[PDB]
Amino acid sequence: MIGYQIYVRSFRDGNLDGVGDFRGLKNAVSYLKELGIDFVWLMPVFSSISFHGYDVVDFYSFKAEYGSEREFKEMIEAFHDSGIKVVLDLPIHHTGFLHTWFQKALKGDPHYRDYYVWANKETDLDERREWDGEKIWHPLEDGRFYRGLFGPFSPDLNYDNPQVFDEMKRLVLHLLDMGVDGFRFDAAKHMRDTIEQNVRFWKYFLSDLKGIFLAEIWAEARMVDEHGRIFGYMLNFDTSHCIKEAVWKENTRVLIESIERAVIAKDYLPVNFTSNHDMSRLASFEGGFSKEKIKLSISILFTLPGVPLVFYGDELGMKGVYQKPNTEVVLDPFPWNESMCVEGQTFWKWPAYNGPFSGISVEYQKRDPDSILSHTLGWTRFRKENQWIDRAKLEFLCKEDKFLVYRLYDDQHSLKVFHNLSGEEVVFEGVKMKPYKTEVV
Amino acid sequence: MIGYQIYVRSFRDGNLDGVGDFRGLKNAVSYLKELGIDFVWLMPVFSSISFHGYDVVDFYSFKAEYGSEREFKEMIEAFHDSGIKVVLDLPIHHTGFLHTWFQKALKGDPHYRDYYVWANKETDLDERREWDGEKIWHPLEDGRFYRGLFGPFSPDLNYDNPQVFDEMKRLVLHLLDMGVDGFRFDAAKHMRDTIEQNVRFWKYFLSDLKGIFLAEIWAEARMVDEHGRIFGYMLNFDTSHCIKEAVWKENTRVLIESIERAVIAKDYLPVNFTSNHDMSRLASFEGGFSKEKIKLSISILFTLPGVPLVFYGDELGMKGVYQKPNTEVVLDPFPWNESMCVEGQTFWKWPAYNGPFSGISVEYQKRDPDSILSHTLGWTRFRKENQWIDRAKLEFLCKEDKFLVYRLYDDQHSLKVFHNLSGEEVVFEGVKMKPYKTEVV
Ligand SMILES: [Ca+2]
Ligand SMILES: [Ca+2]
Repeated sequence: MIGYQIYVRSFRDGNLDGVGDFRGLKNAVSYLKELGIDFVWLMPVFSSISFHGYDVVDFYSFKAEYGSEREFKEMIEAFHDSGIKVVLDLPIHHTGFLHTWFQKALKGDPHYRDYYVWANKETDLDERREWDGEKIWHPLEDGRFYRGLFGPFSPDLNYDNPQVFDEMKRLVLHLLDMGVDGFRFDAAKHMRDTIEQNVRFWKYFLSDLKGIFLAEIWAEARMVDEHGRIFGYMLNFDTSHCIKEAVWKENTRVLIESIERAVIAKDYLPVNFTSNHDMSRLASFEGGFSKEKIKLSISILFTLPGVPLVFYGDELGMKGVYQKPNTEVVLDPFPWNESMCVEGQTFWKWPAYNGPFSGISVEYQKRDPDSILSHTLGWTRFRKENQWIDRAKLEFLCKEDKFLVYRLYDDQHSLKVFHNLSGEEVVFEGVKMKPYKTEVV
Repeated sequence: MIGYQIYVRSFRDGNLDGVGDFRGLKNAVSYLKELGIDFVWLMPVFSSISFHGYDVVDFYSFKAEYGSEREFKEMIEAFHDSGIKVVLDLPIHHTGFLHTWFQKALKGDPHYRDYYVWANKETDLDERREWDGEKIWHPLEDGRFYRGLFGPFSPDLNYDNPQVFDEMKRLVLHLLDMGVDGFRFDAAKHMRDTIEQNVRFWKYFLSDLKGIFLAEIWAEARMVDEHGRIFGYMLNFDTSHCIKEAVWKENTRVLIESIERAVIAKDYLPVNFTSNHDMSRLASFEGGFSKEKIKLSISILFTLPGVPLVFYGDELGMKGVYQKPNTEVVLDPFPWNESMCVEGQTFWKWPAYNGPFSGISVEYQKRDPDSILSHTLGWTRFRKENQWIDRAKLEFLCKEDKFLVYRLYDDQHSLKVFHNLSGEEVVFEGVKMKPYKTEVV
């Protein structure tokens, strides 16, 4: 299984407005199929007034700029025709400020009032998030306070209430019923107030369902495992980050620890990624880094157990240094040709880091065998031809500062992988480990 | 008659996706009527892949993100129901690279090759455009060169060809058939190679049609009046700049000579505007300026003969320093409320110069009789009650370096206007105008 995360507005336009949509996506299947993609993770495709859409105003309708429900269902059908699955990003931890549910709660509707979380006489009005450390309780003029982790505009949904659970499970069956193959549950860790209640919530929620369920759950261990049994796929921020740091620090230490910590003997498939929308792009890691280092990052990613995932554009080495609040700097328009002018090209804004004639268009890289695209296509074809690696066991054979060597195997296979994070050959078991290269035997 | 220019994507969202569309536009009729607007000028609503849409790929189809023809017509009808006219930006001067006609030309299609302008053995390949002073001739791999006033991707159509004339003459009818009240032709001065020919063109093209035809013809008040008798409206780029220049220096020299040059004694209506998509916002004029000066410019705009036009958001003091190639910097989302979170609100990217809670939203300024909006509303109410002014005569009653006094009048109406451009109080006939203030009598 190989995954590909897409920001729909910046990928492929299918109606000629320069704005990515459902029809364009439909037409990029040849490309996805060539890059060896099994499934696609689609960032929020529902009604939301933000360019990213993580604050949904109605899960029962899609972002008009992307197309109609009828156009959406036709796209699902075309992907399945070519053997690709569609996984939607489902932000049900909270809603948007403008969702009809929250609006009725504000106007006092008792039914909906309990759909959200309000401050009690014994509520710590000063409680803050982990990261941001910014507040989580928000005031209304009439003296009330509602809880909103991700901000005062993204009010928290109350899962202690059976009504809400029901409302949302009805939505998942509906989309499943529609052909959707699975979901990326955004903020899966904060569904309940305590972690023990959280594991049970997900147990009941996903209980009778089948599909690809992805989640971000940071408890670093033992809970990640508790959750992982239930989801089956867990976003690996640990190793995803570590692969890049080691390559950058040219030192196996972190990568080795991370593998033994987050990759080995799991009762679920960990999902390792080049990068995502909440951070800088693989090519812009630590002040960005060289073509040969980007490449090596991908080599390691595709020679490790679990499911490899590429953020759209990373296969081209697209640039992007994460920044707030204008987080669209990492969501630049995906370039099909150098002039960035061809049927299907998107240009909804001027690019932040990847402008035209930069030698990074798909068209352009397809031709230079030395390109990151040409390289990625190599490892992705390899991986496609070796599905067993997803759940293969890892055996270390060489843990040196400058280089690493391990063995993948299961009952009917075994492959030896060689990673050289430094610049100058070195021989292992008769094999020549070139500078900044990966070798399999 | 008051005009208003809108960048649809940034004005109002009527389908809850945060993108301006034809439906939102229909829902903004209450505001426009309340702001005193007569006709709206809509930036390009045709298919094109650019966020601005000046390089069209099909004039017979609308920008998908804006909506369907079903919804475009619903908007035309609604505006008309409130007595507001709809004028559409019509870039028929050229087409985009991706337009069907050009693709066929590129293939040497007999018929379509002559739809465009191809270089000669007797053509100056290094020829340049006045303004920025750049090449109008663009190369092709196979030795060919086509002419493109606005670049390699905005190929020039050839109006020497009767077919191109007919082709476009029909589009015009097609649009007028839909209830469209007029067009704004860009680069209207470059329709034919010689200005004696251009005039001939427009005379014939517009000859048998009726409607509001806006144009920019920089023959610097010379040939300018010949085209003015034909369109009936002339974008007075001249005085529009001099108002701002003057306010900025607090010296009435440029405004008086400008008024004498463009507004006085013309056989057509000069349209005086706050700004447009091609320059910095009024409020960001030359380092930009204070609430006081922004208010004066407006005051001066609404007290001159001709037709006053506001670029969407200028009635609020929206900031925007023009620059390339990301010309979207002056197209910031129109702020309906401080949080920029209210149904109808657009938020397709993070504001470049007008982020949330900056005290310039319609909602915030509406309850403040000292705001720019309240000021503008006052001038639109006045201008609404004094039609006669558009075609009125103005004679100077006083000219000083720091202030200015003139009289607007016609056979049955007379009004004295006193403007003060300096930071200190000034007097004229037992009447002192406080700094930056205006008073009519
Ligand atoms: Ca589109
Ligand atoms: Ca919209």
